[PDB]
Amino acid sequence: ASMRTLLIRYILWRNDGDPSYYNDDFKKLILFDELVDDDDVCTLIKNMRMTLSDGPLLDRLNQPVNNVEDVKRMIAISAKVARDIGRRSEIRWEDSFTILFRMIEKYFDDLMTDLYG
Amino acid sequence: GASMRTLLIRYILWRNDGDPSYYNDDFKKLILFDELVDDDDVCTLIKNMRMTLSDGPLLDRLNQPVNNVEDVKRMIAISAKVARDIGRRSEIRWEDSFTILFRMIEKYFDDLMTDLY
Repeated sequence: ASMRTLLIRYILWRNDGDPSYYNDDFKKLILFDELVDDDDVCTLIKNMRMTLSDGPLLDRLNQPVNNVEDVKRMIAISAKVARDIGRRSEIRWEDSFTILFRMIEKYFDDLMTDLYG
Repeated sequence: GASMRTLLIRYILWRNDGDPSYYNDDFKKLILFDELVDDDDVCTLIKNMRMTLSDGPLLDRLNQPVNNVEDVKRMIAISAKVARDIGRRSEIRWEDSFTILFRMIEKYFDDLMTDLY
């Protein structure tokens, strides 16, 4: 419930890069970036620009999640796509969050352990 | 336009948890909308959410029609007051409330940026 709020704030901050909205709470989440190849991101961005939509990101977030590693990768690709699509992108972020949390809510306990245990 | 979506999410989340490390002066003009909302309409909504153990009544309030910028400011203000008064412990899927809020008020984002700036 802290996780829901934190991940929303984190993905919105990666989107706009406004440093008045930075928070040290994000530092441990930035470390998930190593799980994600920047060519998978570059391809997603190209597909979102070709479809003029979050469509391809929603498809990536609907891919199944089996463990905390898949969760960290799903948060990281959300974050990298949020940064690289640019602050002007009129994305319904609530639609991405709805799917992200449907897939990773089960693992919120396992994720708080990995971060703060 | 993308700015309004981000700002209103950050504002409603901040009213919910009251964490002062997430305060931003950008919220100051949104706090002014509070005068449009009677604290007895809020008290009734909170009571109905606690009696039903659900966001049900908030989702119903956000589904009431929006005809002008005034209705938008009132809808943002009641979201915000409910977020503060329901408490940080409340297991609310905030994305579900944002989905409805933005279905109703996205049309008026341009009129709302004018009013604010």
